[PDB]
Amino acid sequence: KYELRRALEELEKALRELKKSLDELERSLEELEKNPSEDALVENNRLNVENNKIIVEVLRIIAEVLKINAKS
Amino acid sequence: KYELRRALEELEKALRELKKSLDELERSLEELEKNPSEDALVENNRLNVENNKIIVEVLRIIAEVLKINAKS
Amino acid sequence: KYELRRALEELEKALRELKKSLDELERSLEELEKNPSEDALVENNRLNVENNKIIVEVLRIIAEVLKINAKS
Repeated sequence: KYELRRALEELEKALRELKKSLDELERSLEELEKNPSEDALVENNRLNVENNKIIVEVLRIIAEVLKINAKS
Repeated sequence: KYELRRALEELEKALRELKKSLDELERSLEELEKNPSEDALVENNRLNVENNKIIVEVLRIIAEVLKINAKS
Repeated sequence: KYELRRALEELEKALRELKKSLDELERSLEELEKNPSEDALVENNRLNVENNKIIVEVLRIIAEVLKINAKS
């Protein structure tokens, strides 16, 4: 079952990165609301796109797990 | 199988919240495009971050379901 | 097992759309950082919301797969 175990471990790793990304995104939003500006908006958008990027990777891993389970 | 049932029910609940969040996000975007401004942009970013926040929660639940299925 | 196969095929299709959306989102971000403005920010937000929209659809499909596996 190592194929599945490895996939779930990679999922765990990606979710940890996703959480860190989300934390930074939320911090940026709080600062943006306090002191808004074009620069702060661009910064926040950057971090939002980065969060979406990791979400896409997490979804890829989940799809892989589902395919492993299906051939099983 | 209650562990799995409960997880899938929680998934359903989170997805409903996610849909409401997305609806509000889309409404905000439409208003932003009609009448853009720094304030409207900050508001839209707020709702986008909130949507990402719920997505992360949904992904957590999915990971839990996959772990339940794996020990099964 | 066609129910599951069809769901996984639909998942694959949605993930391909998600990747294209993400690529366009990243391109927009790069241009935004190079030449920022209110218009560019609105454009980037539009593409970010669109990416979230597809993510929600992908999560729906994943939930369906998990429900198929559960009744199985």
